[PDB]
Amino acid sequence: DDRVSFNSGWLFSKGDHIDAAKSEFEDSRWRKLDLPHDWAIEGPFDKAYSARNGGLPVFGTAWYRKHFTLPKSTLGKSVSITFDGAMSNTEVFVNGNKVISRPFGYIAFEFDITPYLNSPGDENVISVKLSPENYSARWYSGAGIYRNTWLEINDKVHIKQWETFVSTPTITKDKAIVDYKTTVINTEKSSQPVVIKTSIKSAEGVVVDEVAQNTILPANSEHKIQQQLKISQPRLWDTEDPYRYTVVTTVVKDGNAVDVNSVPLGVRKIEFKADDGFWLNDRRVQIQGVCLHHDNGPLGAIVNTRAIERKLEIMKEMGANSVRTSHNPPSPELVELADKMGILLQVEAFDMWEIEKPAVVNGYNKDFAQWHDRDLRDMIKQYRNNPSVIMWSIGNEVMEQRKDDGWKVAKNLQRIAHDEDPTRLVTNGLSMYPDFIDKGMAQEMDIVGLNYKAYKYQEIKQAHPDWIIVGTETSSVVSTRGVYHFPIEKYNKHESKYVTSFDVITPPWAYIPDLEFENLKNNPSVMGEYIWTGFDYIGEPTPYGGRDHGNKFYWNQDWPARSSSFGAVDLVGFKKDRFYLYQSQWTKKPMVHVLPHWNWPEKVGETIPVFAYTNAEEVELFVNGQSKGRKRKGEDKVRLPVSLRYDKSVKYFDSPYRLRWDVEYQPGEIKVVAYTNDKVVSVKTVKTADKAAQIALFPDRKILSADGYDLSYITVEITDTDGNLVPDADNKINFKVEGAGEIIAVGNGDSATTAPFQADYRHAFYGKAMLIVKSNKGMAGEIKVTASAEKLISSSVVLVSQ
Ligand SMILES: OC[C@H]1CNC[C@@H](O)[C@H]1O
Repeated sequence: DDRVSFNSGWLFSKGDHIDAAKSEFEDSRWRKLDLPHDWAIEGPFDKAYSARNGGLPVFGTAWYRKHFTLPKSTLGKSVSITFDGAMSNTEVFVNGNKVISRPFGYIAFEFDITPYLNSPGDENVISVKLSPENYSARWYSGAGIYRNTWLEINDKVHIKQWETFVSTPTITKDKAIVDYKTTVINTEKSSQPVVIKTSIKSAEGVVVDEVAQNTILPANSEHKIQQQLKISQPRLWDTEDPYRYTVVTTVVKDGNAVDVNSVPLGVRKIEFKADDGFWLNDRRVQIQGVCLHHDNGPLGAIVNTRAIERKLEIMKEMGANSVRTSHNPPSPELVELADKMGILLQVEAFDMWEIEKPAVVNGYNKDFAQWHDRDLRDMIKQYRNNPSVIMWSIGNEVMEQRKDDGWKVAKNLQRIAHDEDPTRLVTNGLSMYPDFIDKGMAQEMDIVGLNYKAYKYQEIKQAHPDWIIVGTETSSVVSTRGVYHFPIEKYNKHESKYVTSFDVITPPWAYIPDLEFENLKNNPSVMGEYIWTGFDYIGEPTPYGGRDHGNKFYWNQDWPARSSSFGAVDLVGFKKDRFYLYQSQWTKKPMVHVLPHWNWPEKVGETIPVFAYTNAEEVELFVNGQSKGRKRKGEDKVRLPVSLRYDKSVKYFDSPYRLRWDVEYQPGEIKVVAYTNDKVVSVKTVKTADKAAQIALFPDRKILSADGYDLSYITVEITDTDGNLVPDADNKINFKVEGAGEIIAVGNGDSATTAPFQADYRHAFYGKAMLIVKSNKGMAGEIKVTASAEKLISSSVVLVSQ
């Protein structure tokens, strides 16, 4: 029967608890909460925790406990529990019996609890112990049961979870052939004659094909099944049409369906051409991808369907069409949303392999030898049916790149992926030049994944023509929303602990996106890129605190810098100037964007740089009505400083992807006019804002589901009387939520603050703050949101829960 959520009614408590694995245990005073849950985001921030991991308590022992009772109708039934993810080093007990011991924190695991249950109707206790260690992550991991949990009651004859595998070996205009595999389990102590039905269902519920198999299952047995079906005139899954079928497996026993298993099916042709990029359904699709870490800003590492959906919507708005799950298996909700939103996925399994990355002594390296096979296979088993997945990845910047025998591990890992999923190619984030060429790791990979090697694309492709190449990790330029430093120079750090939004500051291994656009244009055989990153994430405050490839783990010299600056948007999804630069390269809808803002009272009469990003042909800049020149994109190049790790002769790059003026600052307004074919196609005006005066609220969604999980992201802006955003506003805004909802978190994208994420107040960060309102489960009605700040006009908005 169909599973239910197991998230409700848990107990939680930090520290060591001897005897907490036993049913009889004094947990009466333990804190009550529902899952998913991430205790590290609750803080507080402490300088004793490395800013590389966000300066939050992402390690230490903690326990979860849940009391649950099953109906008396569960007698003679199978009962299984699935944890989609637990961070990290998880041990699970059922009525004192140990059932799970899984170190990997990004993988889903399932465990049969039928042998350990008490009698139907009597209470059961499940105990979860997590023991994450310090010095184990290069970014913020969070801590706790951060992914959803599930309980399923099944017939003793049922389909094994994650063993159903479907693919399309042959696709023509007339038909698609569907290869099928499944495993049925018979946990009965006698033989069971059953019929295993396998149906392909359209979205409208039409059985477009069906086969069956009469079989006698031996007692306490497993039976593998292979079938082949046909879909006539199949509606393809595509970036422009994410249509999916459904494969339904039914265990029929004595004429009655006793178990029903469903998996998704997307019909699409994938082809990787070594000299012509990536092809989807017989046409080339340029990979315009972004890397994302798993956390959700103020929500921490917890999964939330709406938060993930919102991130994918904002990345698609930027023009992105692909996501790389850096550097770990994603939640099932992310992959499900990517299926329905037509987003191509590169699902990555590991960060490091067995050799530790510098100063990360407690990472996955300690478990790699024992767990790499099961963890890699389980990631593939869980997501091989999702049509959004177009390739697997086995690692990222692994230390084995400079080992003589490092290629053997890559070959062995790739062999495991090919065995579990023979239908997809495998890539790997290569970074140590020229080691990954000299020592043969790149030779072993299906797809050569290059990290920050754009200026080497031509040389590498000419020496190895038959290689399939992608930029697995590109740029890594950093910036802070609303921050501008003058003059535009390539410094290393700033006193403000923020980075200029003119997008020129790069770590020694990094470069500006212009250099990636240029080398992707000059080497069209490369299928595309995955930028680092699409969203800001907690931890790795580079250039502050430290650099990833150093041998020092504590990054607290620049405290309280604890969040990243690699993102094209900030921690809550506010668009940086970087967002519009990528929109100028990845979208076709006419747009124009200008930076910086026009509030510089200490610059009257002085010269100031002005940048314009557009996908149009020309842009003319106006300052208080006076034209400052009509520039032509691609012809009037912008000289920007660079510093390339493996090419020290290059000091500057003349980018044809930006436009620059240098004008005298006078308060008033600026305006950019975008021209294509000598006619106006886009206009953007930015006025000098007056004194801060009022609050403006912008909910992205006003209609929410009353499920207790749906969220509304309410943009909070500090403006003047005319509504112009005050670029430097830092007012403390107070929030009140009445009705069928409540505050769940707040943020503002500030990378160097210790302000709480769980509070009813938040400072504006360069004019903007974010209030996350959550629905309440089972109560529908109005949700009234009020924002207040002293010396400003308050604001109110009304939402509705259904
Ligand atoms: O520029 C920072 C990136 C370097 N490459 C690995 C990523 O996870 C991240 O640390």
